[PDB]
Amino acid sequence: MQLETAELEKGLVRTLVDVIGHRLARDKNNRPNVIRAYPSDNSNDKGLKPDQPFITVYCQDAATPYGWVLDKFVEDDVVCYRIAFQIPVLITVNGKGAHSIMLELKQRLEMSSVRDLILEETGATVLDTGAIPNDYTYLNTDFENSAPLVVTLVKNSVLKDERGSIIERVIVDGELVYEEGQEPPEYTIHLDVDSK
Amino acid sequence: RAVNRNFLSSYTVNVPKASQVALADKKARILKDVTFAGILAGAILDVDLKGTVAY
Repeated sequence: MQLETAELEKGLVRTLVDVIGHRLARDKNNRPNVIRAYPSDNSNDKGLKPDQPFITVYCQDAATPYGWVLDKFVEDDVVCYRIAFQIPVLITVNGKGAHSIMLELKQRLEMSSVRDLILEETGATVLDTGAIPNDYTYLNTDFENSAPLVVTLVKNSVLKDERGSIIERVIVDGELVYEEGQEPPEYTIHLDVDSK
Repeated sequence: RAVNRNFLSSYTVNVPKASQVALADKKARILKDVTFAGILAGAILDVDLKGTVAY
C-alpha cells in the first residue's frame, strides 16, 4: 500500500456519510453534504457552498517522526522499503448546532466499531483527537457557528526500488602467513558459493 | 635434580622471548638460544698436617 492523501480524504469522506450522515443536510441526490476542502474541477471550475449543515475534510500535512526508514526487505527480486507516516486531518462543521454535531462525531470515532470501518476504507489507524472550539465568524449580516476538529492518522507506505539487485554468488580468496607481510603466502584458500 | 646429588651447587637458565624469535624457527617448529650454567661442589682426597711437642 502506498500513502496518498488524495485517497485518505476520499476514504474519510465515504466513511463519514455513514457515520454521521443522519445529522447533516442532503443535496438534490439525497446524499449527505460532505465534501473536500477547496472544491474545484477542470483546473478552473469552483464548487458552490452546499446547504448547511455540512462537513469539510482537509489534509494539513504529513511527517515522519518515527525515524526515516522502518523496514528494508526483498519481496520478489525487486527491493522494497517501508516508511511510517503521520497525517493530521481537519474536519469542520458549518451551520447551526455545529458543536452539538462535532461532540457526537467525537463520541463515535472512539468506539471499537467505526475505527474498523476507517481502517477498512483508508487502511489507517486513528492515533489522537484534539479538542473542539466553538467559533463564530461574522461573514455578512449574520454570524456562522463552526466547530473544527483535528484527527491524526498513522499509515505505513511501501515503495519498489526498480534499480536494486541481489547477490546470488560470492567469490572469496584468502591467505595464511606465519609473519605479517610474508610475501609468498604459506597457503591460499579459494572458494566459490552459488545460491543454487 | 643434579643439585640434589651434591654434584652442583647452583645454576642459571636463560630463554628467548616469543616476540623475538626468527621466522625460520617458527616455520621449522624448533626453539633455539636456550642456555644455562652451573657450579661444581668438590671433595677432599689428601691431607697435610704439622704439629709440635714440648714440655
